[PDB]
Amino acid sequence: GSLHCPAACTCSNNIVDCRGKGLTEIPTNLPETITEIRLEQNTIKVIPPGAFSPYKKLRRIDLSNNQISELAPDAFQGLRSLNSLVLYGNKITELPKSLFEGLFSLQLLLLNANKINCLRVDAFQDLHNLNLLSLYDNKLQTIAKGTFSPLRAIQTMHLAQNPFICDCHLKWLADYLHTNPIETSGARCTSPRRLANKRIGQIKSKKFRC
Amino acid sequence: SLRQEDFPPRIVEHPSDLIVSKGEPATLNCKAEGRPTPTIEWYKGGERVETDKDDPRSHRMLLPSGSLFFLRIVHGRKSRPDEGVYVCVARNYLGEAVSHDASLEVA
Repeated sequence: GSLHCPAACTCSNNIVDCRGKGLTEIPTNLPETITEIRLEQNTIKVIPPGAFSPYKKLRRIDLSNNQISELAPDAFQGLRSLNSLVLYGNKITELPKSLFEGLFSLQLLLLNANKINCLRVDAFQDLHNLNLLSLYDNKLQTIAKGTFSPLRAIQTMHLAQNPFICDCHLKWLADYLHTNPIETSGARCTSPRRLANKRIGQIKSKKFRC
Repeated sequence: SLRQEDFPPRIVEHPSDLIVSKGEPATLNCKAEGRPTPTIEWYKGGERVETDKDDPRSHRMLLPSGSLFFLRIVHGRKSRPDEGVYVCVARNYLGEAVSHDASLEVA
């Protein structure tokens, strides 16, 4: 074969480690057999169309602590073995339609420490094996009813450090969190005044009103 | 064809030094090979680190990869449970492997 390991990285037993190398883009032409790609602590701004799609044996993608402000909707298209996706410590404001489509194997999804201001009701449509979801420290004021319905295997969720508006549209979440005590970071209402600084889990569902 | 026999643990990824700020997330990694799959324990200054897997009440999780995940670094004027020097230890019935040190420092 020809060489498929970027000089900035090390490639050991199909683990490609590119951490802390001042990279601004994902290296292209990686080994087709790659199971883990480690890009944390670089300066990547954009995840381009079909970025990871060629790498069918990928189990772990780590892009934490980059400067990511945009991801292409098909960045993870056609990955059926992906187990863990870590995206924390970036500048992500929205997740395009279909971003996590087909990630049936996904077990860990770290989206904490971004600027996510909205989630689509279909955001986790295919994530039936997801065990841990971290949305901690984002800009969510609400989560639409039904967003967690696909999450059949969920064990742990972090929702805190989001400016939640605890009105009638978040009532379902109070219900959800009372029936499923899996939110461990202390999700709190920012408004209305009556509920300010109160854990969503501590508030009776009736108090969520428009 | 190519059989995998049981073998004792070997650290293939050591935790690496990390600088982080109060309130920010942090991960120290620890990848061990071995069969049966090694179990991972973390030590800070030689003292065993409590995680969700020892207490479900926690900002620290031990992930299935062996990584120690801090959802947010705690660093107050007079309370600093996270900063320190960490080692991971991987064990199975055939032996153990101890990682290099890794410093977790708060800027």
